[PDB]
Amino acid sequence: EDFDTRILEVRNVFTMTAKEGRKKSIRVLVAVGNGKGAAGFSIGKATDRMDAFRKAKNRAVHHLHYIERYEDHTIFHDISLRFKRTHIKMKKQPKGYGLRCHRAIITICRLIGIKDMYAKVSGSINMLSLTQGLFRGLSRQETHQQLADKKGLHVVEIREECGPLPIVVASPRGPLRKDPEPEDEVPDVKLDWEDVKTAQGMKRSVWSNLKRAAT
Amino acid sequence: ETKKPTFMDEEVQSILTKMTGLNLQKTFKPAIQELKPPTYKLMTQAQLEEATRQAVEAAKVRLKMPPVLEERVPINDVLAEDKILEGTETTKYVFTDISYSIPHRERFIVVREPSGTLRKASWEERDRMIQVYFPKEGRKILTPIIFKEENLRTMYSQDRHVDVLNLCFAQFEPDSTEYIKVHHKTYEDIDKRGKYDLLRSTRYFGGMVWYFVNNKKIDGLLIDQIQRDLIDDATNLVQLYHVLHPDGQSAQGAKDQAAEGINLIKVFAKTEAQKGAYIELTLQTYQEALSRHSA
Repeated sequence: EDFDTRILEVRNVFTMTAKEGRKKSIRVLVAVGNGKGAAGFSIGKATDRMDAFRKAKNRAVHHLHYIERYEDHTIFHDISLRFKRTHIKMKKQPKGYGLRCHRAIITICRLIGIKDMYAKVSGSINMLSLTQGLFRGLSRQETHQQLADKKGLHVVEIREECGPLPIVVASPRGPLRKDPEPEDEVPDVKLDWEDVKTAQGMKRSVWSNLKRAAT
Repeated sequence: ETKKPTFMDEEVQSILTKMTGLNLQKTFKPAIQELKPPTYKLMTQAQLEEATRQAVEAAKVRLKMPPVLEERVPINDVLAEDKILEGTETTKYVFTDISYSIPHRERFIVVREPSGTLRKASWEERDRMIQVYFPKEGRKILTPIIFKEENLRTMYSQDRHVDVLNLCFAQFEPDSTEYIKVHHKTYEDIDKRGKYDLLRSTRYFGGMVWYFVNNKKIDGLLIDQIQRDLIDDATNLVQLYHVLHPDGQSAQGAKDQAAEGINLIKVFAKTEAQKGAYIELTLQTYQEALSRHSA
């Protein structure tokens, strides 16, 4: 009862048979979730649509992922992954930002319980690859406690709203290292031209930052 | 001979700085404003203690007390009386020197009246003209209605005394009559309802204490400090009171009895305190709980 089900795709697929010729079936993709981190998706197949709905939603609850949420409203860090040919770039956002994501991502995020996130989908926009990529990215995120334990250092959060106050969000359960993390003068991290182009005021799109209904 | 201390004396600033207190959670409360995604750092116990030390320094700047100034004297200076211009204009002219590199209290702002008199603009005209041509963030040319008595009581009912003072500081000059009247009305509502904790860890606590000490009404604040186990602050309060009222019954009593520590509060409670009975009781209770902890 705590789980809600949402349809993501309903497709009429066809196979050719020797006797009956062009045969019609239904392929359904549904996502399930309880809004508290437990969510999953499953494909459903049947000749009738209502049978595909039953198979998909009932199967999905046996294939649930648990998705960690930062402060139970957003993801722990920016997630950039490719699943086959579908690229998904997700950004951690503060409260009140809402879900500014592909409509299917909005639907899935409400089932997980994510309230604030930005996402951009590029490449092949395939619902099944988008859904499967989304759950892979969200399942493989490192929490702050995991980061603190891995590096044996405190995880300190700095907020411009709170000024210079250092907010310890996670501390290592084991011993605490005494050697500061090396400060590389210049990081050898790969950057996305879209993020850099935007931060420089060079990304000029009539479609970006448009006024939309609350999501 | 013997001068009484000023608000900005190093001795008074140190006493009032400690009585104020520093709470990093309150001083850096999360502001309700446009937000950005937070940043994260991996820190050792030393790097964290250093980051917390810097936050304390940034807070001591944010808690810098505004100077307490006396009311400004009205400006009534006539520069010229050109009677030949009498009745030639129906509306007066206000001339403001907008030369960029001049302090605002040194800017000549004059008014040509319909009578022909060239006079210096009044303090109220000055602050209005400076806002027109040198607009300051948070200041309005017309006085906001929040400062009406009916609207300040609403802010007091919500325990928003610190917002009232932030609004008053942004709108009025420290020597203005509105700035002083609003601060005094706010300090009085705190004393009547015992809301002294609303100003702790803020830059407005010292100005509030200065008001109570000069007006000989520290009984409420002294009780509040004892009920909160702040006897060090309660003892400094009675010492600050003696420093600013040396020729007083309590100051002499402390000299005659060479009182120190908690004894100062007992001497003050008997001689000058109006609520002397409620202080001894409040102080008695504290000594008991302190003995229970010792035993």
